[PDB]
Amino acid sequence: MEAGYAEIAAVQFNIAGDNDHKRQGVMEVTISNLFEGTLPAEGGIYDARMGTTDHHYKCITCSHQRKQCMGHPGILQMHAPVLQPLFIAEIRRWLRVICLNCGAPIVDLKRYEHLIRPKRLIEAASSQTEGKQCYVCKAVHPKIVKDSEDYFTFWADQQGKIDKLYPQIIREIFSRVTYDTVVKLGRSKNSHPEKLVLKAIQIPPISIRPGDINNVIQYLVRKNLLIPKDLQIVRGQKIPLNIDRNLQTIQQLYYNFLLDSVSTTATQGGTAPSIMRRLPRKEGRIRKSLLGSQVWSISRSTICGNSDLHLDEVGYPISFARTLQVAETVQHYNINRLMPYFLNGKRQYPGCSRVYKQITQSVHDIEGLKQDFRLEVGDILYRDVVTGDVAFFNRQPSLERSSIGVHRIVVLENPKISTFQMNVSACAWYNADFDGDQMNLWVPWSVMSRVEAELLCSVRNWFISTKSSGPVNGQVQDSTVGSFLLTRTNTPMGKNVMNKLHAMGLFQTTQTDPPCFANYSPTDLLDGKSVVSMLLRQTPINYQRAPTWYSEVYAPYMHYNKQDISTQIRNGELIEGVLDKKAVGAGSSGGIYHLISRRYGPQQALKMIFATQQLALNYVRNAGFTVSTADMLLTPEAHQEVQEIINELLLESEEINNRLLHGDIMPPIGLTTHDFYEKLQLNALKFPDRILKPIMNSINPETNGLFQMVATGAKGSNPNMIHIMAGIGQIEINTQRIQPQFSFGRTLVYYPRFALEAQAYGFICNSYIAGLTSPEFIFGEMNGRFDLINKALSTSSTGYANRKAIFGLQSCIVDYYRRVSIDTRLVQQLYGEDGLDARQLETVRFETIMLSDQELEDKFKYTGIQSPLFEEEFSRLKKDRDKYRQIFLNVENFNFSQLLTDVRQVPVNVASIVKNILLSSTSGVLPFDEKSILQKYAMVKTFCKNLPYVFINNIQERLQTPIPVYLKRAASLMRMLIRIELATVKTLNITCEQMSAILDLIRLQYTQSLINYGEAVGILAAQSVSEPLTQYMLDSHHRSVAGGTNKSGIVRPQEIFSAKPVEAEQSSEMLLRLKNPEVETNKTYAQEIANSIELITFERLILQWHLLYETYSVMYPDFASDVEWMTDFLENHPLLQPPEDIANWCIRLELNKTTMILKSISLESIINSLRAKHPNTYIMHSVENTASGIPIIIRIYLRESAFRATDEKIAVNVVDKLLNSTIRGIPGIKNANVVKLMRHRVDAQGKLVRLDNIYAIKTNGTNIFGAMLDDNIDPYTIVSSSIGDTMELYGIEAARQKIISEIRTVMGDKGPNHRHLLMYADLMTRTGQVTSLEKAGLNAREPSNVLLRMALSSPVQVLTDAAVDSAVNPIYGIAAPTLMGSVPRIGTMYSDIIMDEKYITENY
Amino acid sequence: MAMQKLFTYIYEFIEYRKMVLLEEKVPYDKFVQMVLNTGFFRINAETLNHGIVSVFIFGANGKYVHHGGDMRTLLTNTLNEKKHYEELILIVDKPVLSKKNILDIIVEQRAANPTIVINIYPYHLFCINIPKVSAIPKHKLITQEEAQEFLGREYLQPQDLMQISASDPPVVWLGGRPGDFVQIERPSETAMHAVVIRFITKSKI
Amino acid sequence: CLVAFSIIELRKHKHDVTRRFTHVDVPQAILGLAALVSPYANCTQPARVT
Amino acid sequence: LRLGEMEHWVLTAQGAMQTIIEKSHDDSDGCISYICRNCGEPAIYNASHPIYKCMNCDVQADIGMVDSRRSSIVFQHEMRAANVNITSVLSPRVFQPA
Amino acid sequence: LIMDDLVEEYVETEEENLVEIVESPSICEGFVQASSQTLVIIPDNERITSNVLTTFEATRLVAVRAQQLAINGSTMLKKKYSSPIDIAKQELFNRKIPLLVMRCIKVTPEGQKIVEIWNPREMGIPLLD
Amino acid sequence: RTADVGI
Amino acid sequence: NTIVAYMIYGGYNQEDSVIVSQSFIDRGGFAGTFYREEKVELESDIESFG
Amino acid sequence: MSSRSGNKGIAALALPTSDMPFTEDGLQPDLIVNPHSHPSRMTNGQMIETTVGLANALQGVVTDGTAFLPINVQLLSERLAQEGLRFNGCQKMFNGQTG
Ligand SMILES: [Mg+2]
Ligand SMILES: [Zn+2]
Ligand SMILES: [Zn+2]
Ligand SMILES: [Zn+2]
Repeated sequence: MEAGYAEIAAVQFNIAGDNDHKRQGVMEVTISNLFEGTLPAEGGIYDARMGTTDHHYKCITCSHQRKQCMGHPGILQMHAPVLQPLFIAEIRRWLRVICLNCGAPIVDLKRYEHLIRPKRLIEAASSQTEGKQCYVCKAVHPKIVKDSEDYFTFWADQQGKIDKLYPQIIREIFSRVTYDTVVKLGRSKNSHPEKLVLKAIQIPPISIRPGDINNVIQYLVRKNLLIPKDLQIVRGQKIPLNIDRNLQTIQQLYYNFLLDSVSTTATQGGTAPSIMRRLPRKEGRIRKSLLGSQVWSISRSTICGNSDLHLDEVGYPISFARTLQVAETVQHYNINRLMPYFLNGKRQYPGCSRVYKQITQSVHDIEGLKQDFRLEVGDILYRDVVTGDVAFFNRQPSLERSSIGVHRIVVLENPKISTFQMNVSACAWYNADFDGDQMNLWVPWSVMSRVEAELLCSVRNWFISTKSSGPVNGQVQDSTVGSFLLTRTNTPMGKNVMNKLHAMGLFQTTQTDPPCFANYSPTDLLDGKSVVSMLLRQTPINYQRAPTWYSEVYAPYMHYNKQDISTQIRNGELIEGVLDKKAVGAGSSGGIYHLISRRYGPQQALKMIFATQQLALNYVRNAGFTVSTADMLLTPEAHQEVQEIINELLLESEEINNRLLHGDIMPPIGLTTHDFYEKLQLNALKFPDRILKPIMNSINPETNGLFQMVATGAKGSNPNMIHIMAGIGQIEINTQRIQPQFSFGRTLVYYPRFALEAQAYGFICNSYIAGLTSPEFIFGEMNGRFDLINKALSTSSTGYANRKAIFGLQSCIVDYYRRVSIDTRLVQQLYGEDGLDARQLETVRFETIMLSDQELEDKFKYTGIQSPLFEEEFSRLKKDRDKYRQIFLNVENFNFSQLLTDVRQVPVNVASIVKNILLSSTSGVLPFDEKSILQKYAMVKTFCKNLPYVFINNIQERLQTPIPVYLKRAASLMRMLIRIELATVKTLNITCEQMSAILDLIRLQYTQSLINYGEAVGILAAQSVSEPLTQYMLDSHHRSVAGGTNKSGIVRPQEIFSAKPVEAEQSSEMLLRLKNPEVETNKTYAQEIANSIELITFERLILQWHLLYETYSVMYPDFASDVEWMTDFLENHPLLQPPEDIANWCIRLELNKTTMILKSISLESIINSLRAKHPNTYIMHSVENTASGIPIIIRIYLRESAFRATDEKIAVNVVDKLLNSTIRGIPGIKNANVVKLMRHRVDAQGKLVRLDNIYAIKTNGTNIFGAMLDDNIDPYTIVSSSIGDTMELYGIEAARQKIISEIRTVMGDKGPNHRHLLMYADLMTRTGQVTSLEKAGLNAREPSNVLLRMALSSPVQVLTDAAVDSAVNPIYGIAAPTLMGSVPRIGTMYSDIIMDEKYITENY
Repeated sequence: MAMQKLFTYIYEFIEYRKMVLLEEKVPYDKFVQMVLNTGFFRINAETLNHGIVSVFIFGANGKYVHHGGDMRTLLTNTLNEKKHYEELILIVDKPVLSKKNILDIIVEQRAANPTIVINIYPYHLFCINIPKVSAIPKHKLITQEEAQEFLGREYLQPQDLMQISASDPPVVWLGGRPGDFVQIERPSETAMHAVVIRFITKSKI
Repeated sequence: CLVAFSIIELRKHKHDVTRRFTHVDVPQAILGLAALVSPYANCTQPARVT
Repeated sequence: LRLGEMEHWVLTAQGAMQTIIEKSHDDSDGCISYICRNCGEPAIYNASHPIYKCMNCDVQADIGMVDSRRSSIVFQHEMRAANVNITSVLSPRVFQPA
Repeated sequence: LIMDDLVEEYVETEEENLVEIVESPSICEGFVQASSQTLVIIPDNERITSNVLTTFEATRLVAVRAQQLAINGSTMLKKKYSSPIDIAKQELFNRKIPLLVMRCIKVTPEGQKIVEIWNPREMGIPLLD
Repeated sequence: RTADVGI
Repeated sequence: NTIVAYMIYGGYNQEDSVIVSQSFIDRGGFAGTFYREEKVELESDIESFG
Repeated sequence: MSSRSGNKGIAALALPTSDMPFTEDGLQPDLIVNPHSHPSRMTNGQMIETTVGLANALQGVVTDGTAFLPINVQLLSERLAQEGLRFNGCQKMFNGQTG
């Protein structure tokens, strides 16, 4: 007895033979009766020994009730054998490789004794082996035919002799196979073919067939009762007519019981949901019951705003608080507190509903406990939810790490409130809005869950984004506008001041301790900056940034106050500037709340957000804010100005049209006239910058609510205002105008065919306030429908990609070395290459990067002591700068537009620590002290040397044990930052004890920033990269959809994640640098090279071609006039006479003169690119003098050297080969433009200068080899968007860097942290090959993780292959433990807890 | 321009492998004449371990890459001489790596001489200085003792490490063999460079 | 058919021999009953009309 | 009310557990599974009615108590119904050197 | 005759591409039990894991201690708190928690569970209060 | 009503 | 035809929220009757209403 | 709740009569709609409808506002002035809670 605690460590999959069924069966099904009255009939399929599903009886086998009984399998002894439905393909493979007479293998086992085990049998069965002679019994192997009428019948074809392979005969055949043959064919000894035939099937436990799937079982039992029990079928017995039909229907019944309505690739044959149909798809067993679950003790409601709630609070209706209960166990310390809940009971709130008495080991109703007076120790009380309880708040779809957060409950006692109320600043965590969104709320009742909710999942932990490493929450909408209105210097009423009474009223709802106004007279005037400083003095921070209010596009108009365009906060005091989206807005990196979180913790940041939001809202409570129709109304003069601007745009469009009409539009090389015309029209119809002048002439910026919302960043943008007031402009769909889809050349019924006006192609000349006409409204509806379609399918595409990425990355978990490993196989030597949490990073500028050799000496070379130590320190600084420059200039070289930056994300802002210590210092300008300065230098040097020990522990630091090289590299950036910010020049007014404190603070901050052991960093990366994907979809109508540049939708991300080959890429690009640094400046040379490497083939320049059976030294009549220019060619080319091997076959091609002119293709170029290309040929051209009307004709005469298959067919193949020859360019490059490149180079003074005058070729299509062959391109700086090309030519490391770069390009400016891209790239390249995020990548990376691959997709094939291969599935990661009903061993469960026996004995 | 780049870069491939050149160096024109006439060019190099490395530069239209019997005869004859022959390198065109028959003779010859290393490589592997490519980080082979101490500190097996193919261009230029360890200094945008150790596995072909 | 989207458009091109409409449309005919509920729908973003 | 795939992904990204445990087992179909640890097959254990048995190896039954869910038990029963034998290896017992 | 509740036949198409000899002894077939492990505790001076508790480890320690105080309640704390969560948090903060943290570094094939045992009463606590 | 299915 | 003030009032109408007059609700603004049906059938002759 | 311009709204707060803001002439709203719902959505039809209905109520008329009908926002705003209101529909309002 006493079943001890255990955990499943591995799962073994095997084929279950009839012996296993007999061993595991608790009962034998023998009758067809279902129920004997109110009880199951004994021996039937419902027999209670199989388990109980009804309350009306117990099990018998385990003597448990329905809830505690897991069910037990039975046995049905089949009178005739049946084939295993899941392994029909295995039966077919085994039948074709072993002799059906003696069981010996007909194939040569030595032939396949070099393949891997999972492939030996497949290749053995691939060979024909029909008619092969056995070397043991000299029998002839028949043709194993799979019947096309069903999925299980096999036919033996002996040179036309047809006999049915019955399961009994198959078992006789399979029982003669030795285990030696099984092993030599790559199969496990548990995969002997004798298990593929079942004489005793297993009827599943009733637990999986509750009281249809039992109809099939009943029918199977009934049909099995018909077959005689002594039936003995041998090869060639001629079962007459009815045993045959009965056997076929029994086998079909079993096959439909197991595999009905599921196909699988391993299905051989043709023509009540089954067992295997329950598993797959969203509603299947795995995804619906194992990966997710329905739960109890949970609530859902609509969410609405409540500005009186803190960011970490949620408004809970009281009716829900008396439904969900918290389980508090009564002990000595809580009996007094819990007694009021017990006394209130179910009649008053806060009360309780149930009590679990320990003495009775059962739950007691509160209305039956009226005689208990008090509660006993060990009792469990289920009390109502009260204010201050923690709750899990969740909004679906749950895509971010903050999609589930823990809030403190605020119980709303108003009975008429049924919504989940929350602060509007908390919506950023969930991507929620108050327009109908519903959120799930469940209160943790168990002690462990409550501890975790208040310690691990509180929303204060999600204030900093795991994705972007920046703040998530901030002021939104009314709060941003209110902050601007409160902090602005002047109102339309004069100076922005309030009296003491209204200044006090601003702090009424801040929920903080109010500031002191006793030093203010009732008539004293306080500006908004003063009250903002009063609030922000509690968390003093330093801020200096231009506000969103100041925009350069607005500067020519308006009159910006000089005190409003430079926001400065010094030690919590707002000196100047306004507060808006840049400073207080949500998601504003570097904003005031981000700084507050960095210096005082995210809880302080949330409290400050609430306080400042209350301040702004209380200010607007008096200032007022509104938008009216007149806010969007231009003055008549401004309307005339807008009309004039649009008239100028349409006049430029009409000038382009006039150029087209006169045939003056000449497209460049690479574009057709239609494409060039469309590009010119798109450029001509863009609104100028001066469209804002009429708008701002009609707008009073100090009074305009719409302009104030747009300019302060609260809501809207400049295009919104322009569309509302001036005009929408050109409607662009996928970068192009409206296509003529109504008819041939017609965009709408309202416009004529081949209309040239811009209005016919989507140019909207009217503003929204002016109103749109019917065609303008139709074009706008097309654009809006595009937006709606993209929004709708963004959810689905993001779901697909997110699920694939999660299942590809979920097993990646940080271990105790802070490496990332799948089980035990490494993915990263250190997480994010720095071992840091994404929530603990700060962007910091490195001051030495851009300095020249002289400013570096003038700013960092300390000359106050004549010591070599400071020379060494400056040398160390210079070497750090040089290493940084080299690394991040190399990074520039293998990227398209990744510029070297002065700022880095670091765990510790050293300069801020030094500034804080100096500000708190009770000293200043210390006297010169050589000993102190040298001591501080020594301390800093030792701290830098011992910095990588924060990655190990204090013990190894004390022992000074060797540091691994990768850990030394992990601290390189922090060593650089410390040596810069703690340089001797910068630490002259810092004492030695102050230096010790600074170093201790740096060490503490570095330790606090490390990634936790057991973090599911793969899932974090999957979320952080899948979240920007829906925004990437939302701009799908702003991306090109044409061939060669197809970037619409998820085409590029699916290309990246699926590791699609080069030929499968639709937006391949390459970047080529000229192999001459001094001539990259010439745009003409760059254009020359770009047009030179553009791929031109013979087919591009052919109007038509005709192959002829005529030799030369007769002639198709339609071209008898060709002999004139033919003889002219003979006369003009004396050394090009026809050779004496001229054959009958010859092509005659007409050259397209228009294409030749447009592509600058000369006839001599063709003649030399075909003559010195083709060995067995004789080519002739007409006199190129041809004007319009007479054509250039190229007759290519073949030779029998080519003919050295049907002659005509090989001649046509030769024609195809000749046509595809490369006349000009490099293969695979459809287009090649010239782009201006921004690059950094170190000049002779050691300075890093940003150069804008670099020209490079941005090709369409990739060929790294071809681009590296030409000598006009720098071969060492070829950048191609193709991951496969980079992998094939450069290697797996360059492929990893390319994956990083391409994912970064897809994410865009608002992308995740670099460590998530590193996670994606390192998972995909861990095996030395670029594996995908699809099923194939999982198969390559985790073949043994059968459960994970079943959970991803295709459970039936994965299960079948696992059973056949006898796969052992170790339980690791998340999917495998979850499918086994266990919990993943990560997070809180990554490290186990044991009892400190010594301490417990010595401290009872 | 494949043959020119091959000619200029194969010798720096040999030098980067720290191999002393044998015989002499021929001009470009004589090189392509030999490639067209004999069907291939052979370059002999000597390693520091007194072994011999032979590089065979076959032609795209050469007969040795179109008929399997010719390649079999060449490999059997070259392997029948009296030299240590540490490694045989056969540089062929990219579609030659797809013609299964030639790969079959390569495998048969590799099985025939287990102590002899035979590898077939495409043209693009030696058409550029691979270690000088900007996109390729610095790869370096670490001795088995350093790898063993690194694995012992990390409580790791060689099979737990990230894998790299022996046909990886940096690994080929380094001369790494399967079962060896390569230390890679990769540039990092989070830590400003990083160090990773990868396990060299079986080369593709 | 070449349709003038409104009688205003037809009146504008009354003497335009280069724009010879076969029919004139009433502008509200391009919207359904539910879309016509929205007032000044042409002054609103069309997605909001949806 | 369902806590789906994405909710579990979010909870495990926070590294929570003990809430995945609470919701997915205590507030869901979470049950107790018994495995013989000698053959890996589901064993029969009952404390009230004295039952400590294994339909596989009989005198070798060493039943371990494994936390599970009824959904996973049903899933394994379904796999075994398709003639796929599921064997749970179970974590080995670890002993401190005395 | 018209049936509406169709089952939507399900298809899998991407096939997987995973990459003397006697009947069976009592060793190769069987022995699913897995050999017992011995606990190889790394010496305190050879430990390489952090001397600071992770938030996961500290949270798990507090949760375990509070759950144990739910059924027990004999506490070494000085000040009286009315909830097991607060008691466990103060026990961790006052370095009086009776639990230990075992970090399983590696399980060897030979049957050794190499672990590092860490005392939370000599460790850095990252939790808030 | 699992017994509603008869014999 | 509700009277609507487009303004900021305590931050309670942010992100698609609206502040409603309680008096407007009480007077019958948007008030109405919600109807639910409960159809139950006798399974066979062994069941009856009572 | 929603307007005829597609602006959905969840009732987040119900205020008594005394707590509602009111104009100098005693007009108070049934609903208070955030102005920030306007810019990004560009539901100018709702603003124009409010402006027209302000004059309609004082004139006792029910104007047609069907799409594509000839519309002039400037003329309607001038029409507001002829009813005694401002050029915009903006009025002096008092905070109901504080006066
Ligand atoms: Mg919404
Ligand atoms: Zn049972
Ligand atoms: Zn035989
Ligand atoms: Zn057993």
